[PDB]
Amino acid sequence: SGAIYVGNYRVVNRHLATHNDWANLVWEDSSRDLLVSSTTAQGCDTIARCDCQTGVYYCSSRRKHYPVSFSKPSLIFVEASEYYPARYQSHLMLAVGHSEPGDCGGILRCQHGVVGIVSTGGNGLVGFADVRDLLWLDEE
Ligand SMILES: CC(C)(C)c1ccccc1NC(=O)N1CCC[C@H](C(N)=O)C1
Ligand SMILES: [Zn+2]
Repeated sequence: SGAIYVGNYRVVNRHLATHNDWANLVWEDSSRDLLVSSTTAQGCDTIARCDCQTGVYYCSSRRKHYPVSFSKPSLIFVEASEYYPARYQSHLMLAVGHSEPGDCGGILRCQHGVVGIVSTGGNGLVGFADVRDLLWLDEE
């Protein structure tokens, strides 16, 4: 589990969104595994607006933050799961790192701010849903 809290927005994995998230919906995209809901309190996270391909992510199944090198956002095949049919997931970045299903939502960050959240895993790989192109998260 986990979320990004920027401005009056809460950014979560679409597959882990709550009923309250759906009842306060701002935007959602199944192809990216992202959902954004509105919040009453202002958040403290800032979004990175950069070209970094190195950073640090939080792994809840180890209670540890790991440095990683990750690929640029791309269209990657994600096999059918308990949450989606077999499809291509867009804006996904891959790295070598530990992950388990419950690790989804952990933040990936660089020196500029939050880059994305854990969205896929298994086999010693971890995939992150990029949020750096979502410029509207910085306003309203
Ligand atoms: C062993 C699995 C379950 C693959 C796994 C292991 C470790 C971490 C996560 C996951 N889960 C996963 O990658 N899925 C299921 C949830 C939705 C994901 C998506 N964005 O389409 C794809
Ligand atoms: Zn950066």
